[PDB]
Amino acid sequence: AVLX
Amino acid sequence: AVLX
Amino acid sequence: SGFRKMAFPSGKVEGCMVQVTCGTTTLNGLWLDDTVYCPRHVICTAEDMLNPNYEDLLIRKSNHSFLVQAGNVQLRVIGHSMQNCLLRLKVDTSNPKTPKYKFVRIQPGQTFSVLACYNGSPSGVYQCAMRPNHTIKGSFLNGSCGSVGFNIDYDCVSFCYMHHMELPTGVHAGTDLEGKFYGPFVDRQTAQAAGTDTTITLNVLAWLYAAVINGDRWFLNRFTTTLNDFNLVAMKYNYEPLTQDHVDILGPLSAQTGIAVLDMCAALKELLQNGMNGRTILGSTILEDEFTPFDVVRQCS
Amino acid sequence: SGFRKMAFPSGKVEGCMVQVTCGTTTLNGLWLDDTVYCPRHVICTAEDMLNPNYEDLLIRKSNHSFLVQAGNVQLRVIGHSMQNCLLRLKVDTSNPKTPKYKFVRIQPGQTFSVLACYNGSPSGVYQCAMRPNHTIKGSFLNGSCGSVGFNIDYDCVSFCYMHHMELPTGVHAGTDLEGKFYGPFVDRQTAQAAGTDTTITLNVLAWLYAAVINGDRWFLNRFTTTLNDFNLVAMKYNYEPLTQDHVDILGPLSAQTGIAVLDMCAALKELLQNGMNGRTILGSTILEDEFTPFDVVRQCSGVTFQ
Repeated sequence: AVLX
Repeated sequence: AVLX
Repeated sequence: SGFRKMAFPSGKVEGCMVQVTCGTTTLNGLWLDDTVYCPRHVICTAEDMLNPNYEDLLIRKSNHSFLVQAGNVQLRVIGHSMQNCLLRLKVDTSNPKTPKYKFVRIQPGQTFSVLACYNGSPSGVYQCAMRPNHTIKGSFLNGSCGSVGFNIDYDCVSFCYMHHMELPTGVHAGTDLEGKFYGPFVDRQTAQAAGTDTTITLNVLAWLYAAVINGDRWFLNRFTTTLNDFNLVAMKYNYEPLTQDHVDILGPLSAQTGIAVLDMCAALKELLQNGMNGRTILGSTILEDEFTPFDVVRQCS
Repeated sequence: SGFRKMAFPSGKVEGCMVQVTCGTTTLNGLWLDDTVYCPRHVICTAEDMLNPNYEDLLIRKSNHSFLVQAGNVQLRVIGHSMQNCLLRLKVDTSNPKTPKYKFVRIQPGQTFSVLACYNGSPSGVYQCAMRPNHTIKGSFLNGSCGSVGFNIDYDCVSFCYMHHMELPTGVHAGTDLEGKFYGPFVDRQTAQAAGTDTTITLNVLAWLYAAVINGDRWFLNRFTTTLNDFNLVAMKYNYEPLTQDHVDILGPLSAQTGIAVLDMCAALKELLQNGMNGRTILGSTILEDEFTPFDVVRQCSGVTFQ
């Protein structure tokens, strides 16, 4: 997942 | 046409 | 990532929305500083609407037969005048919510956000494009007139549209904020029809680039085309002819993706000739044309 | 006439958007009265991402370390705590643009409007639906975390979503306004992926009603079907199973049009099996699934907001  |  | 039909935030415009009534007719107006702008047809009778003479209708009206309302609150009209197809009503107090703004006239193919309003109150916001034939495929009901279209740059609202009417194929027509109609249309209930429309080629290409920026590379091919051979094809398909100017515009997106414009054009030719084969691009199963190159750049980054 | 997917006017939420910054990390916060809500992973830096001990990282945080900006105005932070996956920052100023509001947790299939924001600055608004797999198919770039999703009812804003992260398929996940994630995801840069997804049958049906209300009705037929028989065909086409609850929620639309839900299901059955055959519905060539029954009423009924 990519924290945005 | 229909004035809206 | 991801790509949506995205509208500008509508707040700056919401704070300008007012209601305008003449006798039995009520529609929306736009309140900037000390002036309210609205469709002049607010003054027409059930009769008037077929063959109205607006100079003649306007001279019979007083500052005071205009009922202007900000929500529940009446704004005193101290002056009225016609500018092309709009009325300008000077009221006796200023709108402190007036944003930085300008009035612009857009070219067909460009997009803008519409704040659909009824009785001076906002319903929703959506994004659309001025069709090549000067109409908009809007979402309007009776009393939506006076609702406006706009783009935003920073803190500056650029107003480009005010809604005036609906045509027989259920698409919509209107003016810039100087009151000049987009297209050949006139504000009267005569038989009017939208003219032929075309697919906005430049936008379809931009939306193909969007998709590449987002890992949707399946439609690409090994080929390139010439501008001419592209046009000989696309035009069989109701597509706007593509120019070198339009090619240049796509330069940013061509660089970011390292895909030649004429190469993307070759891909477009394939898709038009061969179809999608059940496949989809950025979620869609049809080619989308209501995203400008600018829209793609701002949204994809 | 005409049917567009539409977002709610965004002004009420725009006035609530602020910028939150912890060292090198900036993202968005929602300022309601004297509280700013934001994704807790704001207290990270480019490494604390893999596996943070939030309870522990928050310990070493001071009030002065949170830089809160509303337009050209820095808000003095005077308190902070964690609530699930959100930070709650107390500031010395109650937001003067605070609207009437509430926090709600929406159900799968339901829709809301998203105000995409960056550096505290609202950039765009669009409508989307909470997918059956508890993700949203949004449009978001770096620095968009903290952006919120919402509905408006009358003059009241129901906040239902705050953005946290993007999964590998480029879809998005986030929490409600209590900091609780939708779906099984957690706020760390671990390997996670969205589950398989289905078409929102309830919404397709709703949209079909909208089509009929708008005079688009070539697809109707003289037959009906059982619920079970519908679900057998529906699920072959990867539609959510239709339930009796869903049938009842379509109640008002079925009344307005006098078309029984099961009668509409037969029409949808035939549509899935036979395709469209070149024709269109509300201008579309596909079956739209991000309009809810409520969206349909509100639009066809011309509802506005004060």
